[PDB]
Amino acid sequence: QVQLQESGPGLVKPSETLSLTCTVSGGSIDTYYWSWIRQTPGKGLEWIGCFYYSVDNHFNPSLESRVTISVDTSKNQFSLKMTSMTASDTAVYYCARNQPGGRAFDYWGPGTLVTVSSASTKGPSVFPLAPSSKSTSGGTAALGCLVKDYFPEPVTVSWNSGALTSGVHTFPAVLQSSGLYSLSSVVTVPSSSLGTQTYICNVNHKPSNTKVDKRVEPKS
Amino acid sequence: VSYSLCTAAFTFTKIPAETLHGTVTVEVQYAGTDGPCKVPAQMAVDMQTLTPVGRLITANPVITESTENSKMMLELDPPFGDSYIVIGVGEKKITHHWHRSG
Amino acid sequence: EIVLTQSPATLSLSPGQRATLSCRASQSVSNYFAWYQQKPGQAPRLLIYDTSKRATGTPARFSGSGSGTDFTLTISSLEPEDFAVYYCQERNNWPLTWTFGLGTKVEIKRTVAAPSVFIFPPSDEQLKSGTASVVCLLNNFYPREAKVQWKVDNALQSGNSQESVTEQDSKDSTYSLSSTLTLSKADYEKHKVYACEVTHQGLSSPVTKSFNRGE
Repeated sequence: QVQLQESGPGLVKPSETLSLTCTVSGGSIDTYYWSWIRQTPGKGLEWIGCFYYSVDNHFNPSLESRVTISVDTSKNQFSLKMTSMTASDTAVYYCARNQPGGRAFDYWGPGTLVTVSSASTKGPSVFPLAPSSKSTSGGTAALGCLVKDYFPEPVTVSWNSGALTSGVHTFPAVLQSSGLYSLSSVVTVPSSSLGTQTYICNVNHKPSNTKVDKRVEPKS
Repeated sequence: VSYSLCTAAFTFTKIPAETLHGTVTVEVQYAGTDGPCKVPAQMAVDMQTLTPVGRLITANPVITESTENSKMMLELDPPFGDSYIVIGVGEKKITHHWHRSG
Repeated sequence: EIVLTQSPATLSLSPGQRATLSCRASQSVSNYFAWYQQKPGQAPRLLIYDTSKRATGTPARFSGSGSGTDFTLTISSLEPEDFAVYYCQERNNWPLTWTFGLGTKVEIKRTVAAPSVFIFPPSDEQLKSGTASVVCLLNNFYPREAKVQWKVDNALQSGNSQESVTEQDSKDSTYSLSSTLTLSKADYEKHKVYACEVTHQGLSSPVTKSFNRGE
């Protein structure tokens, strides 16, 4: 029914102010309670605050002095503002609807990741993991893309613009000694298709506006 | 103590009665479990604007319990002429046409 | 405010078994608790609300019960796609605040699956930048435990590789693992045999996949 979508900066400098926006479809935000919630891979799920339009706000007591809301009923958007960001505030941030007449949250946005760091944004390099015969196992050839040396998280990876879904494995990025992330995405495909089928990984790194493809071709 | 606004559907359990004072008493049933919460209740002549008219006689109506389908009574002071009792928010809010003169 | 304690932390069960997840609150508020299902990389999804009601789209094998200070989520007959973290949640009244437990992770037992193994040399593109990365891939294996070690000309490596594991597949409940060995172009060009060495319960001994610079 209701859908929500977060948008935010991806990266925030220490002690600067985070700003996030939620765009909602399927329901007018001038009715019912709407919330901001966050989740650190570290300390679980944490409710930040809510508003009922033209009635009141409520805020998590531990965060209240740092937090401000805004509502634009003409754009069906509302916003979060949180001052004095530190490394502790690195988290996935969600907008969500409070269940009308309930105690829960019934619809959630997909979540936007916020990294608090003074490191600069860097787009990835995209290298092919080529299929040969040293990648033929389980009746299958494997091929991939190496998405290397970017900051901050995240990157998204699809295959053949999303037409290729079966046998795809996109792995959790690792953080290297250099402080840049590195991630791999592989697909398992039939050997007999390597000369009769094109495989392109599509890579998006929003903080650097990176929209790149890499055709992945056989080895020799 | 800060209450949130009740956001579930209400229904009249009985047709609103007129008092000998010229006020109207209402009993509603509340479908929510977000109690404790504050009851949206007012009179209106314009349903586009929902500008409050008259007076609420009940000092701050609250549903005091999370218990689903709990019942509550409130009293309203309607203005002269035609108006609407209006309870709850959203597409499910309920109204009752009223007329008063004296 | 109120503290929600969930137990056990983790749960590993075979499909078809009955899963029972506990949520205990430090003090009682309302009898209407919610549960969320979170699958990897996705937002939490409302599963059960008001203790026993199913959200839209919640399969019937999910049910909820409890009252006062003790609430339970029951998966009557477990399915591979029920791999997830499950959170209980309640609303404090005074002060008004929404509180979650730290979650129960449900893992799905299955038979031992020995991995497919693939090795990828560095792209010529990467070599132009001055570094060289070698990727070892372990595909569709179970259980998660696995050791990938890198050997360059039969010399074990340390401090120049990193590993990553997918979450459990929601269909066949296996894992996959990616390991990257990164050297400078200069070191890489001074050696021949790049071996990836895999240890797993389904293998008789460590298994090697390798290539020679010059294929």
